[PDB]
Amino acid sequence: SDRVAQLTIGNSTITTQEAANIIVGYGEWPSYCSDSDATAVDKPTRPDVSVNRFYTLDTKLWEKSSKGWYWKFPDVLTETGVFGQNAQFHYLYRSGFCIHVQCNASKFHQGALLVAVLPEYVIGSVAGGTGTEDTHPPYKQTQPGADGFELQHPYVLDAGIPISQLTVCPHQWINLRTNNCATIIVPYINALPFDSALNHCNFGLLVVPISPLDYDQGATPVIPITITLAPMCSEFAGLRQAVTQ
Amino acid sequence: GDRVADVIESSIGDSVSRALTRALPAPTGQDTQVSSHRLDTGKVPALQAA
Repeated sequence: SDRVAQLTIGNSTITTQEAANIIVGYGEWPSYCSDSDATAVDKPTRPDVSVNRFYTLDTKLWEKSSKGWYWKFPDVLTETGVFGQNAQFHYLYRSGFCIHVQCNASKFHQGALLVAVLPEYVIGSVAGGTGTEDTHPPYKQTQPGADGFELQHPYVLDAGIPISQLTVCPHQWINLRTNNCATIIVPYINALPFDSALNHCNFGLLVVPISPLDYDQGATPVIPITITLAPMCSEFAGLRQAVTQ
Repeated sequence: GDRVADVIESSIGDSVSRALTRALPAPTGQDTQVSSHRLDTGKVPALQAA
């Protein structure tokens, strides 16, 4: 079939019964770095099963007036489990990801979500309203952490770029009439074979409700949204002591 | 003497017991095989029907 799926990796498993296939980012699977492309000389580590597993980060509430949220990678995991420990202890980093978004409702609820992956998603500021002020986004806005951050101008995605063209990026829709989950597989996206896991963020994940949630009075009003994700083919290098940030 | 078709082709008298299951030797516990990750749709062994 196609509507039913089960994803198993490491010591975790995700089952679903309202799937909509699986999107592979740019038609490419995650992979390790080859010997002709690597530039550092020390032997990298590949912890395998202890880091390649599904992590559930947090839950958000979908309301009739919600605007949207974004998460930054791998900032969400820089402080979770063995993956977070390895990312703190090492200088270099390289991995892909497997994202699963959970959101379920009844057959009498309606609404649509756009789930997209935008690499190098630099967040711009409002520049003081008039535009004569040279401002930069603060820490809680550029690197919100594992708790996410809410969009202020979802029509421009806080960067002056229209949301109507966000579908050129790897994406899936969560339409409550049809499905209740989304899966996007992202390979490693960078111009360098290895990069820092703490200073640099590779991509950002966007969840914006295009069609407002609506239901009749009496039905369940609490509709949560959940994010689950698993690193794939992780490598680390340049071992030293741990650094907090 | 059987001459009618419903008696000729009848299944009355089958005394043998149809067994759906058979016994297999098991001197030790069952071994565990190597397994790896799987990311695909349509094939789900986790979901059952009690």
